[PDB]
Amino acid sequence: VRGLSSRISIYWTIVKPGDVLVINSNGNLIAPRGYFKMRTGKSSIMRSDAPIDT
Amino acid sequence: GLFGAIAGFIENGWEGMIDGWYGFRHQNSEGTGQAADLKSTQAAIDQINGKLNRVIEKTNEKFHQIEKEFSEVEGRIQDLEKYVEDTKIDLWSYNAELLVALENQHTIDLTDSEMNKLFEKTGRQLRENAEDMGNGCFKIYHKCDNACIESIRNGTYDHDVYRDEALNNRFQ
Amino acid sequence: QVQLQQSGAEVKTPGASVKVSCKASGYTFTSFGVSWIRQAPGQGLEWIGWISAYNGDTYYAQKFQARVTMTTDTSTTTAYMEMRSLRSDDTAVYYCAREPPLFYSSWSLDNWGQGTLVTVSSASTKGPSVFPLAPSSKGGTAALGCLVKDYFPEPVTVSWNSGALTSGVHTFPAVLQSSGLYSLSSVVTVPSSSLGTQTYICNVNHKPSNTKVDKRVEPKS
Repeated sequence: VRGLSSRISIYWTIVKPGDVLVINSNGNLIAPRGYFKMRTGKSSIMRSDAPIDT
Repeated sequence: GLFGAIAGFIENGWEGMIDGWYGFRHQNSEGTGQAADLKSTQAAIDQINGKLNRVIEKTNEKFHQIEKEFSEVEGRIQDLEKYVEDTKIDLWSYNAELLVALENQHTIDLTDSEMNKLFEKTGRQLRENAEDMGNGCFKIYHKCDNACIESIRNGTYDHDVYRDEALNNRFQ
Repeated sequence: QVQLQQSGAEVKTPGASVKVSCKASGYTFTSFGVSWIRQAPGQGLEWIGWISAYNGDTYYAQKFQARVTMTTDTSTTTAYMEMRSLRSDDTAVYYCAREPPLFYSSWSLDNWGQGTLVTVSSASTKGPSVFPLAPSSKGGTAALGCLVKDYFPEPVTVSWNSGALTSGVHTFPAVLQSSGLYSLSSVVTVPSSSLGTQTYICNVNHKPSNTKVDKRVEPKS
């Protein structure tokens, strides 16, 4: 696919306050540059082709 | 209806009464007329509005939703998701159908009721000076001019005044 | 949509008769009455009478008791108003309006027909003569127009440059001259400068006389 037979497996990890992230690898690591802030709330996702209007 | 007034002993409706739900038609020495009755029309309207608002109020469902559509076959978990949603939809469809039915039967019965109440009220006012013809019309056994008719429509009609004339006319 | 559709404009000479029609649609015709009301040009409303499409009852204003008869036809759902022995003061617009099925009822004239103009005149049909009103300025804003004189009966159409000219235009209501013929003027306000370049044509259309005329306006020094 896209000219390559080699791929990437993606994984996520949640770190709670007062806990540490630890990373250990001898090779084959695509590392994080940082994190995404997690929020709690009413947000969601929807699959639609409907145009958006004002 | 339950009271058998509307589509009951009342033959039909008056399409030419555009100013109310219920009313009086009269015939007397002066001519014939048609007037709405505000009090009962508003009774019925107020009830039906209250009902309507009770039905359309705060009925919106707001909480986070699972995935209701699926591209690839999976197995257990998805079979379960679908099952939950189908069950939900069926229960809600039933609730809706039933609601509409009960509500509507009631609306009809209640309007019937209002008609009948207005009728019994009128009769009780007329006391012994009139007879119930059976079609929702009263025969008034004394001369009643427009002022007097109005006095019946507005509730101030005093039967003792015409009692003698009327009784005399009924019983001989 | 509860529509009352009234017949065409009439033109009658004194002594004659007229019968006006009203075709009702959008409601049950025999559930109501119909009431006839006339309005003379630039005047108020005068009630002619009432009739029940329901029980056939009838109430006429004392004034029209003699000369008028109201009828209804249930199969066509149509009301008619007939006036006999016309005088010239009977000239007016006649309206037909929906009313309760019984006379002493509690509401009134809720739906109105478009009305039909009956003109009573001894004047025979004639087309308008059209003369220019020519502009002259004492470099400013100037006025010009058309005098449409001596026609009959009403109405008359007037436009400028076949419709291309609108803003600044005024067409006055017709006035009725002693002769029995109407007259009116149409007027436009335009820049004096465009006076010498652009052409101005007034198009007058009198339908009843089968007349269409076009005139133009120039100063003539």
